[PDB]
Amino acid sequence: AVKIRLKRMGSKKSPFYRIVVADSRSPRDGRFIETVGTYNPLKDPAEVVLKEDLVLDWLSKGAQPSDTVRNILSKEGVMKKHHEAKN
Amino acid sequence: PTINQLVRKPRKSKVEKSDSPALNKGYNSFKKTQTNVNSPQKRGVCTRVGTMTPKKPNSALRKYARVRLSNLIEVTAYIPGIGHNLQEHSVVLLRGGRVKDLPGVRYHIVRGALDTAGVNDRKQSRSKYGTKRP
Amino acid sequence: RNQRKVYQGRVVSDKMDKTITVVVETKKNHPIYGKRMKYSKKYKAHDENNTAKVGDIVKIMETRPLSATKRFRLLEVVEE
Amino acid sequence: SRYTGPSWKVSRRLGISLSGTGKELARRPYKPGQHGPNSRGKVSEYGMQLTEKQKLRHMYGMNERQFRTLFIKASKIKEGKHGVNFMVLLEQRLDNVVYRLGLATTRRQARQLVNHGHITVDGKRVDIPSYHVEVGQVIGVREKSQNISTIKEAVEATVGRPAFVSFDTEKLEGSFTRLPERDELYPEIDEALVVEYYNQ
Amino acid sequence: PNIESAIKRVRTSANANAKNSSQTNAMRTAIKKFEEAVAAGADNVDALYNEAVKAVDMAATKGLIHKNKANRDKIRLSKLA
RNA sequence: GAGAGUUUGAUCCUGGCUCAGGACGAACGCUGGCGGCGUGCCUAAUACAUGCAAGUCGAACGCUUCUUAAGAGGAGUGGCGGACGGGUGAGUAACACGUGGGUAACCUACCCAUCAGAGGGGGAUAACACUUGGAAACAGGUGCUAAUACCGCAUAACAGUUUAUGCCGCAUGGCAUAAGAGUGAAAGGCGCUGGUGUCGCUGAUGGAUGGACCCGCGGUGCAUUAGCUAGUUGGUGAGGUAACGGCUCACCAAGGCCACGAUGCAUAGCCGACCUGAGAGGGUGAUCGGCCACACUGGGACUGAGACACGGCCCAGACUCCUACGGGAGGCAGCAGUAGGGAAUCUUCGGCAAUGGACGAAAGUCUGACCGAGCAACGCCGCGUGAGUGAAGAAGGUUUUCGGAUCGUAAAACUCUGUUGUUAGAGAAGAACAAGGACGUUAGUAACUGAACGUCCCCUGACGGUAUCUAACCAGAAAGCCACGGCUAACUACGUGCCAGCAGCCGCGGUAAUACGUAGGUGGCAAGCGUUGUCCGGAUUUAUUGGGCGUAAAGCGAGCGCAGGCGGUUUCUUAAGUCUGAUGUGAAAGCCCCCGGCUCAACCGGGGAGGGUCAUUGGAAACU
Ligand SMILES: [K+]
Ligand SMILES: [K+]
Ligand SMILES: [K+]
Ligand SMILES: [K+]
Ligand SMILES: [K+]
Ligand SMILES: [K+]
Ligand SMILES: [K+]
Ligand SMILES: [K+]
Ligand SMILES: [K+]
Ligand SMILES: [K+]
Ligand SMILES: [K+]
Ligand SMILES: [K+]
Ligand SMILES: [K+]
Ligand SMILES: [K+]
Ligand SMILES: [K+]
Ligand SMILES: [Mg+2]
Ligand SMILES: [Mg+2]
Ligand SMILES: [Mg+2]
Ligand SMILES: [Mg+2]
Ligand SMILES: [Mg+2]
Ligand SMILES: [Mg+2]
Ligand SMILES: [Mg+2]
Ligand SMILES: [Mg+2]
Ligand SMILES: [Mg+2]
Ligand SMILES: [Mg+2]
Ligand SMILES: [Mg+2]
Ligand SMILES: [Mg+2]
Repeated sequence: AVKIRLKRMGSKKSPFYRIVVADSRSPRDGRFIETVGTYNPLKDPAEVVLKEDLVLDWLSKGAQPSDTVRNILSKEGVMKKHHEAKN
Repeated sequence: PTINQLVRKPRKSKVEKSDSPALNKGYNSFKKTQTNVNSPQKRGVCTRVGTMTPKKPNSALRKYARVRLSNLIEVTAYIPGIGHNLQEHSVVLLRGGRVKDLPGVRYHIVRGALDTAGVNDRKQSRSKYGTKRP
Repeated sequence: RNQRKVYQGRVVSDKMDKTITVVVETKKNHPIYGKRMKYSKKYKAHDENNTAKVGDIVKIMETRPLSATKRFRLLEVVEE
Repeated sequence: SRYTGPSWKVSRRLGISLSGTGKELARRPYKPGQHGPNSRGKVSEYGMQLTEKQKLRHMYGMNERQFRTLFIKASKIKEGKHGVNFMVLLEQRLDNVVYRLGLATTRRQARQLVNHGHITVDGKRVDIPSYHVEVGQVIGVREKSQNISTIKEAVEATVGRPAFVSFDTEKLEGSFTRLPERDELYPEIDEALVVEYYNQ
Repeated sequence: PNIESAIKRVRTSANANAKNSSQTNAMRTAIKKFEEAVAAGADNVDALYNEAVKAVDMAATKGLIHKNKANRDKIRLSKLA
C-alpha cells in the first residue's frame, strides 16, 4: 500500500529523515512517490518541516502513515485535521 | 576534406597501444583464453637468467631474466640494482618500464617482491630496490 | 482528450491490400558536422478501401497495433 | 603534519625574515648549506614563482595541500585581486589572528596555544588552528589559561597592533575590526607570482 | 524445499491445482457438450446453452478464469446460440 | 584555451616521441601517530565446509503434552506473506535503456471512499487412533474429527453483452438513460447489551499504487560482412490473451527489410551520473538512485492479485554429498567465511534501540534489510610528532685555499604547554514510540462497550560507559619518502674506472662523474612518499569548433558516367528545415549558487539554478 514514512539520510551516527510518500514494497532509501517533509530527531524539540496540504491529500487518498510519522503528524495536528475532514 | 566527405566517412582517430602490453591481458584457465585486464604488475617465473649487451653508445653486462608471466606470455625483464639472487624457476613480480639500452626489454623485476631480494647495502632511494631501512 | 501523433507523408507501396507504406522525408543536422541530411522514415498505415495509390501525399494518425507492423490509420489523400 | 625544524634556516632560504625581526638574516644572510656563503647562479622564472609561494606558506606554517585548497577558495571569491584575497584569508586563519593580537610572540607559539585549546572564540573552545576567523568574532584566552607566563609576557611585550585589529589587555580579548589591507600585509611578498604559480 | 513454509505451499498448491483442473475441465465439458449439441441441432440446445453459461460464470467465480475471459466466452456462446 | 625537451655544424619548416596538470574501487616498494567521513573480488556468472539471510497468526479450526483449572509447549489444517527486501551482470545491439508521448486494446492483493449483500444446507479430510514398509528421510491402510478449509441450492447484474434513444470523439468508437435475454457470492471470530461495536466475508464502482502493451527520437566496431526474410509482409476467418496484434491456426495473395547500412560477425547491461577538457568533445557506467536481465545449465508449467518464482515444484543435464547400500539430498551472483584464480581487495562480529518490511487486534515473533562495531593509510578532511629564550656559533659529521665554512639556535641550558599519550573521576543526544492506565470531544447507538480524535501517567539503547566533559603527570611514547646534469626547485667530497651501474626524453660511466655507489649538505611533499598500470589534457597528433596534399605524408594515369552532394535570376504559394511566445516534463541524490549544522574541514542538511539538438500548442516567412 501507499505509505508515508521516514527515509533516512545524513551520515553515520548523525541521522536525518525525509518524510516521503512511498509504496510499502519499495526500498527504504530507494524509489519513493514524493517528499512531503523533514524530521531531525537530534534536536531536543524534534524539528519538523511539513507540507500539510500534501499530507492531507495523500491521507484522503488512503496513504497509511508509519508509527513515527503518525506521532509526527499528531504533534503537527495534521491527524486532527484529517479526522475532521473524515467527519 | 569537404563536409559531405566527412559525413560519408567520418574522422577516425589512431588507436594507441600500451608500452607494456603484457600487463594488459589476463588469462582464464577454464576457457583457456586471454582476458583484457589492466594490471599494475604481474607475477611470473624466470625461465632463464643471464646478461645482455647494451646498444652502441653503452657497453656493460646488463642483467636480465626471461620470465613467463601468470598469463602464459613470455617476456624479457631487467633486474635493477647491484647483485641479485634470481635463478630459473624463481617467482618474480614484473612492473612496466623500458630499458633504453636493451633491444627488446620492456619490464623491470620489482626488487623486494616475492623471490626477488632487495639490493644489499643500498642506502639511498631504498624504496626503489626494496631494501628495509637499516 | 489526448491526441495521437499524426504524420504527413507520401505513399510508396500499395500492392498490399487494405494497407499502404508512407514516407515522412524529414531532414536532420548531422550530429558531428551539422550538415543537413535527408532522413527518411516510413510507416505502414491501414487503408480501409485501398483508396490511396503510390506517390500520393496523405496523412496518417497513430492507432493501436493493427498487424505485425501496422501502427497507423489513413486519414486523407492530400495529393495524387 | 607540522614543520618543527629550524626557523632561521627556513627564513634565510626564503631570503626574507619570517619573524619580521630580521634576526635570522642579521648573521649569515645566505641560503642554508655549505653552498650558502659562496655566490649562486641566477634563478629561473619557475624558481622565482616557487620561492614566493614558499614564502607565503612558510609565513603561515601551512602544508601544501591545505595551502592549495585555501588558494582555490580565494579564487572562488569574486571581488578584488585574487592574490590579495588569498593573503586576506591567510590572515583570517585562527593562528595568525592570535599572533596579530599578540598573545604569542611567534606563529609557532600561537599555533601551539590554539592546538592546546588555550584560545576561545566568542567564549567557545576552538582547537583548530586552521579555523577561519571572520570579522567581529571575539578571540579570547581560556579563563584557566589566562594566568600563564607565556601569554602574559607575549601580551606585555607586543606593542604594535595592526590597524585592523582591536585588542583589550585585561580581558586578553581581541577581534578584527576590518579586513587587512594590501600594505598592512607583508609588502615584500609578491602575491602575483604566487597566483601565477598556482595558475600553472 | 529448505523452508517449512515452502513445503506447506507445495502441498496446498498441489491440492489447489487438483481442484482447479477438475473444475476447469468441468466447465470445458459443459461448453463442449453445448457446442456438439449446436452442431447436431439437438432439442435441449437451450438447456445446454444455459448450463454452459452457468458453468462459465461458476468458473469465473472461484478464480479459475479471469472476468474478461468469462465475458468473452459468454459472448462466444451467445453468438453460437 | 600558457608550454618545455629532442632531428642540425648552425637555421626555418614539417613531424613523431617525451615531460610539466589532473584522476583512481588501484597494486607494489620504503615508511607509518591519531581522529571524522567514505570506500574495499575490478580476475573465476569458478566450486563452495560451517553458521544465519522468511516467517507469522490460538481473536480461523480441532486436537495433543505439561504447571495447581491455569498458563506454558507440541505438532495439524487454514489465512497472509514468501513475486518485497538482499545479490550479481552472465546474457541482451533489443522499445533493454534514456527521453517525449499514446492505450476509445489493458490488469491491479494489501490501502482509502461509495453503493449493496452477508440465506440456507451438505459431504469431506488432515490432525488423531491404531497398522504395513524403512536408518531416517519418509511412503502407505483402515476408522474417526473442525473450521474463516471445500461443494450444491437460494437471492443479488450495479458486471458484461444486445437493442432504442440522447450526447460526443480519433477510424475502430466513447459516455449517459431505458429496456430486455442468460447466469453469477459469501464466513465467521472477538466484545458489549433479539439489538449491537469492531476485525473479517461477498458483488459493483471510483481513487491511489503497482504492473502491461504500442510509438517518435537518441546513444558501439567491422563492407577484408550486401543482400536478408517464407507465419516471412498483408488480408479473410477461427482460437487464444488482462489486453491489441501472425500471438496461434486454416485459407487468400507475394509481399516485407536493405548503402538513411538490412543481414552476419565482434563487443556491451542502459541511465542519473563520475574523471578530464576553455569548449566542442574524449573516457568510464565502482560506490549511491532508477530501470532492465539473471538465480548451477536447459526446458515446462502449478499456486497466486502478482512468478513462468535466488533461498518453490516437475523433467533433463553437469557436478557434489549422506547412506545401514535398501534408499536419500543439494545449489552462497543473501551476510560472514573457505578453497581456487589474481598484483589486488574485510569479521565465520552485536542488536532489532532507531528507519523500513511480513504476520497479528495487540503485546509481540521474524527481519545478515538496516543500524552499529571489527579489519585495510584504500581515499578525502582535521590535529600532532612540541613552544619561547638560547653562542661571533659547544663537541661530533662533512668540507677546507687549513684561515675557515657548514650542519646551526640546530643541540645543550633555562622557562613553558598537554592537542595528543597515560591515569583517574563525570557522561550523553540518537527515544519517536507502540502496548498499558487515566480521562475528554466528535460520528453512531435505545443503550452501551467500542471506532476516530485530543491531553496526561508509564514504558524501552546494540552502539556503550561510546562520543563528550573535568582534573593530575610527563617533552616525555609519535618522520619518513623521493629528488638535486637540462627539461625542473635542489651541490660538494670521496669510491668507481664504458666495469659496477643509472635513465620519463635528451643522455651519463673509458682514472679528476654536481647524471653511477656512498657520505655531507640542499629541494619537494609529508603520515605519507615514490614506482608501475589505466583515462583526459597538453595533442590543431583525425583539425565540426580547429589541419592539410608542387618539393616534407598525401591529387586516382586519364576519361564516360548511375546513385548521391551541390546548384543561375525572379512572382506567388507551402511550411520540411530555420527562428520565436506560452505551457508540460527533463525524479531524488550528485556538480554549481545561496543559507544553516557538526569546535574547523571533510561530511551532513535546507532553498535555488542548470541540464533536451525533449514534447504540445500559437506565431514569422528573409534563407534552404
Ligand atoms: K502456514
Ligand atoms: K639528440
Ligand atoms: K616538437
Ligand atoms: K503470496
Ligand atoms: K521509448
Ligand atoms: K489475421
Ligand atoms: K551485461
Ligand atoms: K538462465
Ligand atoms: K523464495
Ligand atoms: K526494527
Ligand atoms: K530465524
Ligand atoms: K636528473
Ligand atoms: K576542418
Ligand atoms: K594528374
Ligand atoms: K518552416
Ligand atoms: Mg529528542
Ligand atoms: Mg593530511
Ligand atoms: Mg565481479
Ligand atoms: Mg558481458
Ligand atoms: Mg472459504
Ligand atoms: Mg583541447
Ligand atoms: Mg542461495
Ligand atoms: Mg586530552
Ligand atoms: Mg635548477
Ligand atoms: Mg649520484
Ligand atoms: Mg584532440
Ligand atoms: Mg612526397
